[PDB]
Amino acid sequence: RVNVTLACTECGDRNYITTKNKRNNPERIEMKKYCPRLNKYTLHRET
Amino acid sequence: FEGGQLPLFRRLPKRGFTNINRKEYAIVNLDQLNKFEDGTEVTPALLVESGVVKNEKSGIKILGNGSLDKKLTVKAHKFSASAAEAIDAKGGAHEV
Amino acid sequence: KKGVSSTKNGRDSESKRLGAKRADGQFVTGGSILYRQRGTKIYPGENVGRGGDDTLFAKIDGVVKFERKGRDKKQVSVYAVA
RNA sequence: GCCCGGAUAGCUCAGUCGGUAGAGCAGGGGAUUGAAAAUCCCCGUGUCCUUGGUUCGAUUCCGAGUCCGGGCACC
RNA sequence: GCCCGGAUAGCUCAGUCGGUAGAGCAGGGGAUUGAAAAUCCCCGUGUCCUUGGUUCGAUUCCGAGUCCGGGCACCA
RNA sequence: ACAUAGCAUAUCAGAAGGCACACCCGGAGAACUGAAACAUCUUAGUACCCGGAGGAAGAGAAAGAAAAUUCGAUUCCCUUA
RNA sequence: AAGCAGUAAAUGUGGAGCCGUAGCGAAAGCGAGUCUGAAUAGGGCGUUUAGUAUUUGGUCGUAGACCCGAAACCAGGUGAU
RNA sequence: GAGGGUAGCGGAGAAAUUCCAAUCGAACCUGGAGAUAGCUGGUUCUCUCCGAAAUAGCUUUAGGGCUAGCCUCAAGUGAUGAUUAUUGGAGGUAGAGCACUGUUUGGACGAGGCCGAAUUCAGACAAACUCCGAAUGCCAAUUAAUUUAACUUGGGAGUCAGAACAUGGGUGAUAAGGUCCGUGUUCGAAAGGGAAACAGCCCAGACCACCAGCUAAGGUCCCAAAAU
RNA sequence: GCUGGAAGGUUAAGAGGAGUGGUUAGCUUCUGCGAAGCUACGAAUCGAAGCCCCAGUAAACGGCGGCCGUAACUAUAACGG
RNA sequence: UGAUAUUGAAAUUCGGCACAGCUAGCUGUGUUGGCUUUCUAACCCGCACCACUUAUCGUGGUGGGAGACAGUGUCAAGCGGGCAGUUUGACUGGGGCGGUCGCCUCCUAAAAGGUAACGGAGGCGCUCAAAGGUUCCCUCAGAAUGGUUGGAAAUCAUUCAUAGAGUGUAAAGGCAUAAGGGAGCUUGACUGCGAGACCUACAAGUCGAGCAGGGUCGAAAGACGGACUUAGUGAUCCGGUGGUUCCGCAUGGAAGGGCCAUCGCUCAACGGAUAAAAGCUACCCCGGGGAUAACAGGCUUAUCUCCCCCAAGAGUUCACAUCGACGGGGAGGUUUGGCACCUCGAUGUCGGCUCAUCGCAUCCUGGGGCUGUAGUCGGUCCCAAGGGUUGGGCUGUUCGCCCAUUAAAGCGGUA
RNA sequence: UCUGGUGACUAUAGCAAGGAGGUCACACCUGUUCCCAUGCCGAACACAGAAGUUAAGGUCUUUAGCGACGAUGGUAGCCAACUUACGUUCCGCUAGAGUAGAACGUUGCCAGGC
Ligand SMILES: [Mg+2]
Ligand SMILES: [Mg+2]
Ligand SMILES: [Mg+2]
Ligand SMILES: [Mg+2]
Ligand SMILES: [Mg+2]
Ligand SMILES: [Mg+2]
Ligand SMILES: [Mg+2]
Ligand SMILES: [Mg+2]
Ligand SMILES: [Mg+2]
Ligand SMILES: [Mg+2]
Ligand SMILES: [Mg+2]
Ligand SMILES: [Mg+2]
Ligand SMILES: [Mg+2]
Ligand SMILES: [Mg+2]
Ligand SMILES: [Mg+2]
Ligand SMILES: [Mg+2]
Ligand SMILES: [Mg+2]
Ligand SMILES: [Mg+2]
Ligand SMILES: [Mg+2]
Ligand SMILES: [Mg+2]
Ligand SMILES: [Mg+2]
Ligand SMILES: [Mg+2]
Ligand SMILES: [Mg+2]
Ligand SMILES: [Mg+2]
Ligand SMILES: [Mg+2]
Ligand SMILES: [Mg+2]
Ligand SMILES: [Mg+2]
Ligand SMILES: [Mg+2]
Ligand SMILES: [Mg+2]
Ligand SMILES: [Mg+2]
Ligand SMILES: [Mg+2]
Ligand SMILES: [Mg+2]
Ligand SMILES: [Mg+2]
Repeated sequence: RVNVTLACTECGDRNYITTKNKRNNPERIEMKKYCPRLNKYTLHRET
Repeated sequence: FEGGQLPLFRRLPKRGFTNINRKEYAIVNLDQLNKFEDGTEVTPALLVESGVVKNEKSGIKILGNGSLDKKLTVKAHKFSASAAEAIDAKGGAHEV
Repeated sequence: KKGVSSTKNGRDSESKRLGAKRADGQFVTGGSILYRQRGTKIYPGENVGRGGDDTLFAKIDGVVKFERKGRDKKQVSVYAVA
């Protein structure tokens, strides 16, 4: 039930919000979403 | 005072800061020049004492929202982009 | 002068405003709300699209008509023509 | 007329936070030994208070309920 | 949301600074002696918390990790 | 014991007290009240108290203001607001 | 405005200032349009002109602010007949 | 008995909250000081025009306030406001009904080795039961007839203690001049006539004069106008 | 609560000064070191009483239980769990 | 109780740190704190003697005793009702007590919306990397009928099954085009927005066609800016972290601000007074109220006192001489209450003495019926207010029991 | 007209029964090499084909027995009026629900072939 932020790896910032429900996927969570000023789809990492 | 309920100026949030140097150009429009003649100059010693501008804080910008209608010669402080076309339309230099 | 029992519930919800918000015949505009419900009591027809389980709202201009097309179901259409 | 604690081997207590019942006193049958009392084995049935509902499932959560212990008790 | 201590025979503690696991309470079997309790021998399984990496080798050093004890706690 | 405190005579008028305490300058300094309660805050460095002067006291001759070209001791009035 | 002259004449001078002729944005800055925004897309606030000075009314704010009334608090003193 | 001491954040007390200049849970007298008061009482000359509310939301808030609601002048916009006929519509009450979850009393129906266990026929009940389902109200016709409003902006408020009747309801005991909502009327803020007198019921709205006539509600032998 | 105890945890002013930031002398000249100076911060370590810890004290403050069973007719229990 | 000043000398030690040398540990070796003592000039002696002086104060010398401690300042911790300013909510059929305080769903609610009460029923302060998006395909719980195991019912088939199942969560409204159940891929659980509506005091609150940039799924048409809806949350201020084309008080930097994204509150009394808050007054004080109680009027009759129907039964036999189970209908306004209408700018409150006055549902006396009335007594009922209705013990008593009588020791209203 | 494909019509249209045929057009089957695929099995999905069959599906003609629609009259409720404290009447408009009369075994657009 933990809030966690996703990190635009080339963008060099933090932009999104998710809800990683803790022990049902305790690993790192990496998706493909939009990251502006780069206008692409970067991997966003659960940090 | 809404009676214990907190007033309207506690819910709304505050934002901003003013400045320490917020140079306020006395904005003379371009329409006001359509009264005089000979096209000699316009001047921070003259454009005061023809009653047009008074107590210019710093700089007297020529914003353009009238019609020049004369081959006039200016000497202002600094300009606007469209009105600087109107002075060079009919013909006249300056010293920005 | 005896200590009376405690009540249990009270405790109502607030309200929501439901029902029709425009009526048969008049002239509506392309964002307005026709009808709204917590379910599906009125299906949409042509030129009327649903929302999130609520708020049948007109797509484009015109006047409204109510109509049934089954034995129980009812629908709403808007015809722009005049 | 009001809020809680609960009825847990025949006796006394235990967990009893929905899949998940324990001890000791008692009883019975052996052994002891002149005969009983001690003393030592081996055993069992509990009741999870009446009853319905959230029930994959209630000893376990609500309340239609009996009884009693803790405070009620106001000018 | 933060820094440490660690899960070391069934119970309690010990070293556990990479080659290098110990005690006592408990349990079982003998002996005692009318019968138990003491009392005396002889024994065993530890767990070095889940898991990966620096690994000639990790109970031992990092951290992906569960639980609890010591401080957090500021002028929202 | 050397001198000092101490002690004895002679001159001097310096002080003390009072003031309109109205105005001023330093020492010391509350609470009622407002915040719709109240403790930081504010009523306020206000009233009471005490000390020293004046016809006026205090300030004062830049270790200043300023940013352009600089002008210039302090006080007070109007605007900056 | 203050000041300076003047039957404590309400009139002469004084243009330091204030408001208005242009807004938008937190700000740099931009300008009849800016602002957010990748956008000339769409929006919010503007543009097309009337403000100004004095005064008679109505009402607000700060002062005790329609009058009359409390127990009660804090200073500074007078009282053991 | 005569002298003397202890003074308010204090003094004295064989302790009672007793005593301290006819007193005291903290004396008196000035000054801050016209303390504050969401609380009572009071507010002075006349006449014309129009004239409400006692509710909603939120509050250390329930007898106070702020905003919306209802009145008032001043400007505007100016057919948008009101009823009525016509058509088209939204929704599930009164009523009805047992197909639905539930409650029921009767008949035959099966379901062990002398009284009971699914279904079927004939009947009933319901705010949280509806296969049905009206009267009225309610929004809209670029609809037609009649009348007088409506809305936008800007100055000035007052109300946020309501009451009885007539009906739909909850609570109460189909009890109240009870309390709490809907919806109308009147009183509040309305005098007259009738109900013996009587704010709330029944007629009807007072600009003033007159020794004039018809009529409403109630009445007509007498008190007391009118038919023994 | 009060007295007595001395080791350990827990602390404050103060003493210490490992380091991190800002700045430019010089400098690759685009590109971070920064010596030194001056400044903003500050680490382990040391630093008592208290509180934890142990023992004593009731003419100190305070406290001084329930439930079942049994007797040569019944009754209740000297007694037992 | 510590630090540091006034505040000086000497020694013993026990240290950490900077170096050398050797076997992690010791010698010298220098910084460098402490720790015990030991002196003596500061300081203190309500410490004896002498002078000012004839004097218990005081000043000065002399001898003694303590001694770098104390006493004093400055800064820092813990103690601290001894003393001070203060807070201690509201709703409420009067108040404390009990329970409540915001959101979600029904009903009451009177066929639009709205609509209260301490009216009736239930929940929430989240959960899900797939239970979200897309493209395809499938239809249920049950009722029978038989079939290794037998739950009555854990799988298998066949047939009749309109939704009687299921939808992560409580209820209503929906769904069999599925919005239910599987299977393949993937992140639209995007960025910048938004014509116009609904609701509304405000702040908030939801619904949005379409527009650009980048996609996912699909053959394509199209769908997708979270889960069938409606709950699952908290203004401002202040602070933290990540960016920033922005300001940065001579100029250049920094420190600090502002924007944009985000975290910290059971502030749960949920529009949150503050960063931080509990009780008793019978010693009471002021301002107010019948808006709001106790006593007494008033309205009502649940209880209460009297009648009354119906008739099973008891009375050896007979329902009605007397008694009346189960059930119903009313009068009175004396008890216990309910409501808050008058009174808080005072309407004095229980018993008893004094003095009465009025009803009749009658206690005695007068008149009758009926008796399961031999007579004398007695039961029960009708008409009747003219008159009578006792002395003592007990407790404040009312009430009550008890003693001795009498023709009887009536029940009530009259604030 | 009739058979088929796609529309609209509230099941008046559908189920329930019963009789009739052919496959010129749907089916039934013949298989799985390929297109594709069954958490398995080509029954289904798809593909390749045409010897058989009208029994079945679908088509057509009867049956109102199952559901469904459904009038005229009534009665309850009810806006307005009147009278009255009665679980009320009385007068004037709208007017169901159930139940009976019954209608009903579909209708109609457009395509390609008879
Ligand atoms: Mg005396
Ligand atoms: Mg006392
Ligand atoms: Mg005395
Ligand atoms: Mg006063
Ligand atoms: Mg004052
Ligand atoms: Mg009028
Ligand atoms: Mg009904
Ligand atoms: Mg009803
Ligand atoms: Mg009534
Ligand atoms: Mg009303
Ligand atoms: Mg009126
Ligand atoms: Mg009269
Ligand atoms: Mg008369
Ligand atoms: Mg350093
Ligand atoms: Mg001396
Ligand atoms: Mg106190
Ligand atoms: Mg209250
Ligand atoms: Mg109460
Ligand atoms: Mg409604
Ligand atoms: Mg600078
Ligand atoms: Mg500077
Ligand atoms: Mg007393
Ligand atoms: Mg009373
Ligand atoms: Mg009665
Ligand atoms: Mg009474
Ligand atoms: Mg009332
Ligand atoms: Mg009064
Ligand atoms: Mg009076
Ligand atoms: Mg009195
Ligand atoms: Mg009588
Ligand atoms: Mg009498
Ligand atoms: Mg006696
Ligand atoms: Mg096959």
